[PDB]
Amino acid sequence: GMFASLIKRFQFVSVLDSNPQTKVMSLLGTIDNKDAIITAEKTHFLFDETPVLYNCENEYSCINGIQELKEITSNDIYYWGLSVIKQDMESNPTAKLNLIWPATPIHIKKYEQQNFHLVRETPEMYKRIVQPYIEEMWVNNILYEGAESERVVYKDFSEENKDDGFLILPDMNLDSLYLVAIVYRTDIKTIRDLRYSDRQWLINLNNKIRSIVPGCYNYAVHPDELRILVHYQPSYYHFNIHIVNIKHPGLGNSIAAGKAILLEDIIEMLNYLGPEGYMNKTITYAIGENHDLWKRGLEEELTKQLERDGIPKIPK
Amino acid sequence: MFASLIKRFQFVSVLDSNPQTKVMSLLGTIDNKDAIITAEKTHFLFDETDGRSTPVLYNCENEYSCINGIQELKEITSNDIYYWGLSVIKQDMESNPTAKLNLIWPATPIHIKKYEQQNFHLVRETPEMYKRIVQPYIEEMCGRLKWVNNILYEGAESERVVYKDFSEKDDGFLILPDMKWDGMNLDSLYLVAIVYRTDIKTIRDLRYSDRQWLINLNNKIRSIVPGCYNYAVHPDELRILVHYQPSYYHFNIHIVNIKHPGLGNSIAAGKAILLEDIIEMLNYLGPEGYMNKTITYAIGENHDLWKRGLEEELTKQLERDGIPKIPKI
Ligand SMILES: C[n+]1cn([C@@H]2O[C@H](COP(=O)(O)OP(=O)(O)O)[C@@H](O)[C@H]2O)c2nc(N)[nH]c(=O)c21
Ligand SMILES: [Cl-]
Repeated sequence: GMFASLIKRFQFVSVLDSNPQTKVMSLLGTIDNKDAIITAEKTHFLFDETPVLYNCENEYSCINGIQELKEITSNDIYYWGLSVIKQDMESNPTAKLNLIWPATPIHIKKYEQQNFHLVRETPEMYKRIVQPYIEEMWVNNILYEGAESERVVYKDFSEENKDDGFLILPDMNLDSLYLVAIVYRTDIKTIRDLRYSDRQWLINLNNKIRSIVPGCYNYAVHPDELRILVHYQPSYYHFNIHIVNIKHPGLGNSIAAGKAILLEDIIEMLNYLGPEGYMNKTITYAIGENHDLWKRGLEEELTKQLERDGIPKIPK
Repeated sequence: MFASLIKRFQFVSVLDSNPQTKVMSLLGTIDNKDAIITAEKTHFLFDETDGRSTPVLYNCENEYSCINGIQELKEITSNDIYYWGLSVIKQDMESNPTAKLNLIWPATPIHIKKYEQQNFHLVRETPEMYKRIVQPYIEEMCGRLKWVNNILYEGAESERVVYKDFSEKDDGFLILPDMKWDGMNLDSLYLVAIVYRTDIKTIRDLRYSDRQWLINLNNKIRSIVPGCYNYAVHPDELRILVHYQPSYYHFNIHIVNIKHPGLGNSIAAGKAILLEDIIEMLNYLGPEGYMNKTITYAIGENHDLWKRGLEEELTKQLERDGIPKIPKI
């Protein structure tokens, strides 16, 4: 058919994304010299037509379709291996497969996933490389011009909170609750600007978030079921706090050590860093290759750090 | 042994199902003793394709790579520039297995509680809470570590060990594939470094005086692991971390391809802490190190520590923070 025929003509150019968490792979290519994107995703296991009430009686349900097993290794009560399972177009297909063609630049930009590098960012690196970049720098539309006011979940209005206040809105199933609190202060561009003197304010924000969010969802999510965190590097240089259901099943990098830092941890660390706060911290995090800071000095500094630590690397 | 045990598995119930990650856990029995099987679909594959050879990264020439193994396609529907369908792909034990399986047997109640679906709670654990609630539990828990000692002293998984640094003691460690890793796809590379010293049960036991030792472990790991895989992964592409609470009370360091977004909490803030961060934080805590820290983390409601005092203490913390009690109605 049409679909099969188009897939057969697909000429591979490059891999856009490979995600071992979700078992998704996206490929850039061409069909009739026009750009094309194929996305493939492994199917989930099947259950008989909570998860604790599912069943495994039917032919293709659960692990019933195993044709072949092979051990990797074992130890005491733990055994693990690999399996081949019977596939079938109607009852147990192997993967979902989508095609975008002709694909536009916007589609390609959407599906390309960048590579990351662990950097160790010292105070001096921040001052020399990062700080000047931040200064050279839609949030304001939301804060001061009413943009997306229909979507806002909570907003401070009183004169007392003109500076220390904030608003909360969703990020663009209750398990997948994901909100962002954007503060009214304009002098905090990243966690680097948090001083010891800001600690009580952060504690107050943490307490407000947990006092308010549950009531917005009729106490269907509890205050202790919110993973409240910030990012470094953040996606935008105006301080903001991510509020995520602790059970959110969707997420990978956005909640990962190396990117996300718990608000409670920010708070606790400010007891020890002295007056200038996170200005004094050496922060190890994952920086993306597409980020402007990579070529502005982080790459060069990482190679020097590896040399100092006596770590083997491939040269430039 | 493995195959034989899987074949005898009698299903009892589904413990958990995650369609995002394509992971499923099943409770059952083998010889009328409890057993847990966890299954995870494999990821897609790519080519395994001075006088040094660079690995050809993300290519699709080979038989089983990318979408070359498609035997059958079926369109669901299509519209405008979009086509949506399904595929059947050729499976093969050696070159394209369908799913990784883990088996725990005989499984203990602790294992079952761990894998059952449960609520999770962000807890704030103060030094006093550690001393009163957690520390006594650790002492009881230290049978459960039989697998660690098997690797260290009885040759278990010796064939897979990638690095071993041991003179006959307390300074050394070894590195091998973590039970999580299917051993085939480098995007999900996941290794565990197990230390030989036994006096460190968790990060709580790390003092300021342990800092240089941790720096040395970090350096060795990054100096060794990449060369084991022909630099298909670089030293700066390893997310190296520890867990609190860990499942097992023996200091273990998790080494994960940075490209792996992570199953459940294995790399998540609230569970995972970067080794570099452990190292850096020791500069600011006292001599007693993480014993002085208030540590906030995610714990499951079935964990033994929940009813042993963390639940009661979390309620009191919420009151002190002026967080409202949930109305009964
Ligand atoms: C019993 N066992 C557990 N692991 C891994 O050891 C690490 C233990 O680290 P942990 O943080 O205590 O466990 P958790 O992530 O479940 O909380 C985990 O990544 C397990 O996947 C294991 N890895 C190997 N190679 N062999 C084993 O017998 C074994
Ligand atoms: Cl068709």
